[PDB]
Amino acid sequence: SSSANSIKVVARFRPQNRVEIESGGQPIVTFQGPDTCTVDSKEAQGSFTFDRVFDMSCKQSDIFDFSIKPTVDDILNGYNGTVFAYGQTGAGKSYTMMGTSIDDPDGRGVIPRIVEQIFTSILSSAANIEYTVRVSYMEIYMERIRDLLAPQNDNLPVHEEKNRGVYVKGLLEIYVSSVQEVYEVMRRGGNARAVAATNMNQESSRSHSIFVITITQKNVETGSAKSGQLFLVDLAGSEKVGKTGASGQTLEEAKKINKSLSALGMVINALTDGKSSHVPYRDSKLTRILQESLGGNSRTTLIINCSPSSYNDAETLSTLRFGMRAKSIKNKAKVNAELSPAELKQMLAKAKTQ
Ligand SMILES: Nc1ncnc2c1ncn2[C@@H]1O[C@H](COP(=O)(O)OP(=O)(O)O)[C@@H](O)[C@H]1O
Ligand SMILES: [Mg+2]
Repeated sequence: SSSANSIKVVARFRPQNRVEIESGGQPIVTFQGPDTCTVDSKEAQGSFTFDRVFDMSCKQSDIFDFSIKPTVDDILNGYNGTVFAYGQTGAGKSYTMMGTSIDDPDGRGVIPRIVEQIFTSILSSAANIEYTVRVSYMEIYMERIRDLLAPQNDNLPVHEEKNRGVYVKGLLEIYVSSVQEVYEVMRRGGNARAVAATNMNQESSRSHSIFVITITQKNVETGSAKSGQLFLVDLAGSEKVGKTGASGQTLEEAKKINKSLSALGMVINALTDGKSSHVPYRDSKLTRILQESLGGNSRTTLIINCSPSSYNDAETLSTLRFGMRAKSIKNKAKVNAELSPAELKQMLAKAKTQ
């Protein structure tokens, strides 16, 4: 499947919230198939079809079992991937990625469920396959990278080499040998995020959070070893900045519009246009770090979080369309994992009989 490596887009509608409900908000979204929805409102109207659409009744386990679980199998097999949670503030990005509390069984989101599955597979693997797992947790705000596991470092640099790709130099990576150790890592990172949001004059809705899991596996009988990494991204709010509606700071720092949550849109536009191979990954550190996830070597899933309320019809339409544009993007289908071959040949040479 060299072309079936398209970006998966799933839409998730949460129930209306208090402000919508008590402001005269009404449902404007109807569901057709398990992959289609229809909006009918003053500033909406339209029919959209994605790889999957979850209605207001769908629970956390549904999200995971119907569109995320397959991703864990990919990383466990040496493939790289990324899962994005996109949408306006209050749409359900964090709830979907981390959940209300990772300690509330029903309310826990994608990430903790991914970790459980990873350790469950590892533990049931043949003694012949030895695994290693390590995590990183960072936050990007105003184009500055903060290590949520080593908070003092709040301006980490981004580096890049031909023989390695893009990485954050100095980012702490912690080996974890159990579901419990990783869970505490998630709690620590959450704590660090609240600290920044509370004491650093930083808008929590305008920062991106990235959880990185890297799994290495070695077949001790063949001496062959490979790895796969998964980036779990909770993006900043996608609503229009307008520098007029939330008490804007200095008009300069209002470079918010230029930020990654804009660089992401420009990157998506360029890829869907396809007339130029010069995609603007550099417009932001987010898009540089995740450049392979957009048009490169990666199994990518985009979760667009939407409100089903007429109160937020305009933003929900903007989000759906964005999701529609990302849908037509095809990712690079090269470099599998273990030798079998994982395809039909995978030996790009030329001839060289000698
Ligand atoms: N699908 C859902 N079901 C029930 N409550 C939800 C759901 N999705 C989101 N919420 C609630 O949404 C409110 C704000 O959502 P949040 O996930 O913080 O989203 P965002 O990060 O996109 O701002 C929270 O109090 C959250 O628990
Ligand atoms: Mg959030």
